[PDB]
Amino acid sequence: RTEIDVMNAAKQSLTRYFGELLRDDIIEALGSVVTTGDTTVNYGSASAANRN
Amino acid sequence: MADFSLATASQRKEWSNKAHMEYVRRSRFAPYIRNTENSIFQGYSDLEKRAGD
Repeated sequence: RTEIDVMNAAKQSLTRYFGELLRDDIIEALGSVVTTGDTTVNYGSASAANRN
Repeated sequence: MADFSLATASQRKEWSNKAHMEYVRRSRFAPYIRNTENSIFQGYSDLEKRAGD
């Protein structure tokens, strides 16, 4: 029904998603919570006792 | 009989390789489907080219 190449538009937008996926992990790593000795829990999935 | 009497369950069979089909009766509209302008059922190959819906 179209003439535009959906294949090449889906391969370019797929290399460009794994670049946004990398700095979304560095922002999540900087806001981590270090409980006790290499135990880094993310801020959303941390309890009130892990933050204290 | 009391010659060499072979068993009822020991008699050979044979299965053929040539199979039959069912008749189809191809089409009664077949001499009337053309691509010209003076045909009853007219065909268009314009979407067989580049693109369309």
